[PDB]
Amino acid sequence: MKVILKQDVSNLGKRFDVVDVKDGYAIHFLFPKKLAAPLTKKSLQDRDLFLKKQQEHYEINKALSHKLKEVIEQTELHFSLKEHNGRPYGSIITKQIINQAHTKGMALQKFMFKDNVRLGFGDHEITLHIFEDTTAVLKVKVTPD
Amino acid sequence: AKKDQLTLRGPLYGNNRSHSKTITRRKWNVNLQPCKVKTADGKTTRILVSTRTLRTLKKHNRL
RNA sequence: AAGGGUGCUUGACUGUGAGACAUACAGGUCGAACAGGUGAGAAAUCAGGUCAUAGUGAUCCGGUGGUCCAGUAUGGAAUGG
RNA sequence: AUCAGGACAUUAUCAUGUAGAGAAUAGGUAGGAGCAAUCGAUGCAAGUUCGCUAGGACUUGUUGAUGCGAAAGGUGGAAUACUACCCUUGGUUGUGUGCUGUUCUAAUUGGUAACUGUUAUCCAGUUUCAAGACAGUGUUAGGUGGGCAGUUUGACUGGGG
RNA sequence: GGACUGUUUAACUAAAACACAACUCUAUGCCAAACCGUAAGGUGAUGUAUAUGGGGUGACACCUGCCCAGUGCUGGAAGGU
RNA sequence: UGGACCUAAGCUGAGGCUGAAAAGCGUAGGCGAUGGACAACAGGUUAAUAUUCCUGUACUUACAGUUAGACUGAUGGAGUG
RNA sequence: GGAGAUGGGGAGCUGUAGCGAAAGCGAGUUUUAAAAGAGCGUUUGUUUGUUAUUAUAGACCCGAAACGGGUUGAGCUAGUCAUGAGCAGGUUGAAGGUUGAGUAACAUCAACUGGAGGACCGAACCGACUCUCGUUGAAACGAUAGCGGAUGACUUGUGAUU
RNA sequence: CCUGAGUAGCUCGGAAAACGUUAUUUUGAGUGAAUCUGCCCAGACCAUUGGGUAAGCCUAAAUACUAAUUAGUGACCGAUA
RNA sequence: GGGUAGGUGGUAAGAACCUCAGAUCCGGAGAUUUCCGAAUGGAGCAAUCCGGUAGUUGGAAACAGCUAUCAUUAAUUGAUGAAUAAAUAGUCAAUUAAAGCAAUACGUGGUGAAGUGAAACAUCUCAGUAGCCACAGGAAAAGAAAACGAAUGUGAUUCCGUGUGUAGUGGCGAGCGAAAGCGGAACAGGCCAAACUUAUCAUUAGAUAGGGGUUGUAGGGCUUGCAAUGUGGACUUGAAAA
Repeated sequence: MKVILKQDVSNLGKRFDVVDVKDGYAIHFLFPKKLAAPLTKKSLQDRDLFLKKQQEHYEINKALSHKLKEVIEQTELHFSLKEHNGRPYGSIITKQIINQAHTKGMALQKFMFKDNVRLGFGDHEITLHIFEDTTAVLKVKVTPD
Repeated sequence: AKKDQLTLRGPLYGNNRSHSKTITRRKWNVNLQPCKVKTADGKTTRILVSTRTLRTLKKHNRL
């Protein structure tokens, strides 16, 4: 229940400081990526510790983003669909790609995928806005059968 | 009954008066809403939360 | 004459009040006499609404002015009498 | 949450005021008889705005030392510039707000559909779909509400009403 | 008089009462509308407007005149509250 | 005639849901004949009953061994019922 | 303390001065300017036992249809649900279909099938339309004699619910 | 450095308090302080003054009654009681 | 153990019994204790049926005897474990609890009517009456000043008279009833979390176990000393005694 953003910038840029007015659940507690800590420390004495924490989170975010981009662009995803004699009858949902990511040893959470559901067969490439500056692009092949 | 799934607070049953001050048996039901919680060792499904407890869990970070 | 008009005005006062009236009560009726301070007329004395007998509903409750009155430990205030 | 417009208001912004006369376009509080000068004149097209139907506050294209008839000249019940205060109207940088119309879901609803529990019309978890700040729910306070609850419907009466 | 096959007030009474196929009208587009309860839940309905609920009349032949003053019902957004 | 064989309306109800409390709802589930399936007839006896006692005539579903033969086969699927 | 009188325990109550609502005053108080008047005053005892009355507790007592909460109740009976059974006997001979004539095809007609009808009579059965009898009857609802329905909205059994 | 926070007060209705909602305690909905020079109480409220230190827990003691067992008792009735 | 000479409960004189080598009876201590019954394997229409398992036995086997085990819920623990990789949920397994009944008596908490009166009645009254549900107890609750209260007042609470029908409250109507104090029975105050610190939680724990600490005649944590060699409990079993 803090008053400071936590490592994810909201709508059109607000700086990293004590500015998030608390409606209670509007977008602050709506996003599960926010801080849960006492308030007496989080006025000025814990500000430097929070800056160090934000730097650590930024660097690990960059490292993990690069790792995921590398392992995604080296290992493209594969599924299969039932075809209407050349027309795509099967359906593909983001649940399937989330499951594949989770099985491949790199869990992707439920709070970064905001794209529409995919409908179609053949090779697809989608640039997923998981990150603002270091986003990734995924390639998927669905076998027609 | 119509009580929240976090604490125990019985609904209020008492007497209400009219413009002529007529004693009538009236009821007040506690303000409960369905809310989702997340914590260790399961117990993450939707429960019933009172607003009085909702504010406390909001500031105390019960998720 | 208690009537007509003329004149001074406003006792169509304040505090009462012995004594009576007739009645379950609530009540209601007259009223000597005194104190103050008045009007009338020189004073005398009168004036406690009309010539009298009909011409209204308590008690709360709430409201207004003033009050030698009280004022939840003290002062006020508030709340009151 | 977000998008847009309008408003209710105002910091700041300038314009904005003619009875008859005053040789003039006069709203009330004043020191007040000088001051405008690259805070560059007068003349030349006039505009933002006012608009009474006559012009005004300022100005740019030009301009280069002109003057001000509104100090002073005199006027009216109100008399002039330099400037301290304040009224009518129009705008008006700026915010506080809700309201009108909306976009999105991640809150939330579901007797959309699917998977597992479970070889189960329920239910549990998950996904999907339609919605989506609404509905429902809680309270407060309205409007409506003989479906229901409680009661009331006086007395004398030369029979009762 | 009512169309009738019929329902009947056990233990006073069967019709000119009710009933009926039918006719008429209103409301209802799915968590239908309505109803039970408080709520889960449940019928309607494992239904979809040629259907359902409710209102009125009651084979068939022919007609159902006027009036929205008042009440209701609906629509209405200007103005007063 | 029945149960150990099976259900209809129905009953209860782990869970679970709702509900001031007791409690109500309802799923898998388990019960629930008035039915379905299911293999006995003739005669005789006793104060008293009897296709149950007896006589003769029968049959079925069961278990094990044995002989002989064959690839059989559900807690599932279909027909049947 | 034989659960005794009692002893102890004086906490409180009466009267001992009152006036009023009071600041307070005081054999005076309040009303009033009043020392005017008026009112109230101007000590006249306490505790028990007893009787009667009165007050609340059911309070001389008997008496109702009352009201509220809880509870058993579908086997009487109403309706519904799943599931058997039954309707004798006698009548009528629809629609429909067939054949032929017929008509351009139809339609129509004559003969045939056919057994249908909230069709008819009338046992069982169901209900009770009427006269008499009885009305402390045999019976807290019946008896002879007749009655209607009596193939369908027909009756009824079983078990279950409200 | 510390002294019990969605805490107290407050608003809309209440309940308990002699109490009909009034100081005092509490809540169905909302609300949001204090840090010991604190904060609360002193039948609204303030200043002054005095008293007090909650919002965590526990605590036999006196007191109500004998369905039941034991010993004894009754100015209790003596089989229409 | 006491413990004696007749006894074998009663409609039964009896018959058959046994008996002073010490019965019976009485009092303790046990065992036994068919079935139903919260009922607990499933059901059931109460004292009934059908049962599952692990063994024992007759038998070639079925079958049939003999035992014990076999409800649900909550907590703990371990394992398996889908949607969903993992983990969960769920499933299985093992351990522990009340689970129920009854004294019309209470006590606590919750729910929650009426008529009576006002010679009417709605506010009110009886009344949080009765009643219903849950709880535990033989006693319970209430209990330590955010107490009272207006006095150089007291210093847990509970209960009895008094205060007192006082001050008052209520269509100021019916009605309703104090708060202190006094006389009394009895009269113990304690235990936690926090700042502060130690060891353990991938020691980001913001948790675990410790020293400390229960505050207004303010006190504790903090830095820093002298002391004090104990008392009472709200309190452990051993031994004896009465």
